Amino acid sequence: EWGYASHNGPDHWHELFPNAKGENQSPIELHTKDIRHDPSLQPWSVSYDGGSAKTILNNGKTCRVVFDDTYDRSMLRGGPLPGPYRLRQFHLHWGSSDDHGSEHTVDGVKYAAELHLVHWNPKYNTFKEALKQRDGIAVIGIFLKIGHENGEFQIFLDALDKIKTKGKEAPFTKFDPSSLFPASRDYWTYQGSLTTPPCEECIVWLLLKEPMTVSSDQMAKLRSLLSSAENEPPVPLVSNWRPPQPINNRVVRASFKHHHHHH
Ligand SMILES: [Zn+2]
Repeated sequence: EWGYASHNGPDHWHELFPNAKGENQSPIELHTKDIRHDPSLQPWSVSYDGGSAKTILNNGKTCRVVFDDTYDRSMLRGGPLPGPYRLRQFHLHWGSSDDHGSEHTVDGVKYAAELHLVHWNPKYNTFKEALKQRDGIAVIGIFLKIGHENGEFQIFLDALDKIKTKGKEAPFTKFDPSSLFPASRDYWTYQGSLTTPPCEECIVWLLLKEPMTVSSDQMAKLRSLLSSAENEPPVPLVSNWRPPQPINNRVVRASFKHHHHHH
């Protein structure tokens, strides 16, 4: 029903998914000039359970790791959130070359990829119901910058051989996503939507200022996945990112100061 191919990509989502036409769509372009510091933004923290990781999969649109969220195992709390959130899954977005691939951009700079750790509020009883709330989902977004190879990330990349084609999935346990977190927890926050259909505007975004580094080699591994089935002819899965959407009247807030634009 949707994808990143020229016939079902971002340019066509609006006529298939009404929400994609909304006023609080994601991603957006971040401009530090217009970002205001909000002392109310408290530090966020995680209580992830490595043993909660269950499956890794390739649905032809991205590669996703699923966690056990039947109860409060891996939690995300603090920050602008109204309560604790359950880690449900994480996936990535990347481009065809290292010069681009991230969905959000900062002051014109684009990254090679973007990691999204998706959580939801248990207060809404069910993940499906959380998608109906403006703050039902909280996503931790991490930028991937080209540089030194990442050892922790390599573990993830090593499992990719199991889900090369669309539809493939494999047991993937023992993995703490927090090991991929950069040293700084400074973040930007705003409210938007899923950057993928149905594009519900139900996400409270937490974008980390400090990017995660990865080597060009490791990025090449991500681009080796297929969006095609084991039968169908090979079709590489690259460019699974959505262009920036109009910010409209939304203001992005920072948990840190950044004195550059003022005094
Ligand atoms: Zn995403």
